[PDB]
Amino acid sequence: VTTFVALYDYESRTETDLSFKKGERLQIVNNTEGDWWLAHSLTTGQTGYIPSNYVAPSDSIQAEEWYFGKITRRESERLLLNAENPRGTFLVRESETTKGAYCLSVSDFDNAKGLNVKHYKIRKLDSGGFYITSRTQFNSLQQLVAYYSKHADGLCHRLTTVCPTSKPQTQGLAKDAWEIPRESLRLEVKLGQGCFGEVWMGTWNGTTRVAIKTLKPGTMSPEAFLQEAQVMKKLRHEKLVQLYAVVSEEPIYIVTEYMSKGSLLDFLKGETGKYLRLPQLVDMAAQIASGMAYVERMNYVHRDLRAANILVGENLVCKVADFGLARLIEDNEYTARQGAKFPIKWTAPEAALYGRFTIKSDVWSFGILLTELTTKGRVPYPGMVNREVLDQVERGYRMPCPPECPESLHDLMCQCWRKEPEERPTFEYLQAFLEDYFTSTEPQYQPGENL
Repeated sequence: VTTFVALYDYESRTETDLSFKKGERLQIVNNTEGDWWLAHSLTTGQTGYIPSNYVAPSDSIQAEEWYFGKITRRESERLLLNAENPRGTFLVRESETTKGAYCLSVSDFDNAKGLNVKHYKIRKLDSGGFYITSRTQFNSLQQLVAYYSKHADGLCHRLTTVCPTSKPQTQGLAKDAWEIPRESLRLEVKLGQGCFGEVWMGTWNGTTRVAIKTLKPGTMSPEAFLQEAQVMKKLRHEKLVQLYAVVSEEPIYIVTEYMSKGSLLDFLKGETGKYLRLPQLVDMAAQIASGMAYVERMNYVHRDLRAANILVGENLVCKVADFGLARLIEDNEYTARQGAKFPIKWTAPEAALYGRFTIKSDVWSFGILLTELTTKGRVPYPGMVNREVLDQVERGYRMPCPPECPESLHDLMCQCWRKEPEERPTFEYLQAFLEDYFTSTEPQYQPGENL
């Protein structure tokens, strides 16, 4: 039995889970896998299931709060660049580029370029210790961090603050929680109404903050939704809003990961969206494409990909919400791709005309989503009423480049809007294109050369 250590506080939610405080030592049977692990507290003698992402093996590198594992350069920068972080906020991660090396990523401020993140490659060969510059070497990553927390000694700045992070979501609300009683949910704040129900911020079991989506009775068969929710449950990706639980009797409640900043559409139209620079909007597009690239790999279909169905969290994290749900709506008009409730302006013609919804009609919708992104949420097809959209699009009309949108992104939109589904790009390509859209000016890693 290896001893694990608690990375964060965890407050009990059920009767069979084990609550514990950060740093508490827990016994887990060695090669355990899964999202919830049976644990015995070495400090309180209490026992129960724990979320496995809340622990790391004692005196492992994973147990250091500044060790962030396989996080990407882009996602480390997102966390480091938060405005509340002082200069010298830092994390350590694996190098995506040199097997066996690490990277020290540090927030910094330069009088010409402003707030920026510097990355230092940490190397370790048998002929020595861990090092950024060969003149100064250490027995451990822990020693390297402690040394540079006292002197920049060649670094842009002294290490000061471990990069802060929110307590991670657990995967599921509890072991074996899925179909839950309505009473376990407390709806607190109504975030809005959609055509077919409402979105709430709430609490499960008095402990856990969740989003709750409620569907008007008559919207969809509870049995059909349960069968589909089995599939959606299995879609797990950092850029997809996780599906936690369901109340399966009408009115159906859908319990999901809470996203603190609301829908992308409102975000873009609101006060924070006023000031977004193009690199920020492109990074948001890249995150959406990454979630849809996962959906594409899993041979799934979203069916209603637009800014209203993207949710925003801290540091402009964007995630795709409500994937696959629109297939189940039992309204005859909407199912015919007609009526006030159907988003014809985001809908590929083969989907509207023939009901052929595929990953490639999601690519089309993504193209339209990009216009919302670059116009601060303006409705697509500025002059047109919904009634005329499909006839114009079928005749080959496409939106011209929005005035605020660069020509290169409009070229991308036009690819998404090719008449033939199999001529449109993949989400794999869309993600890659958007991630490499801007050619950076700085070198990837600071020249450790000599510091």
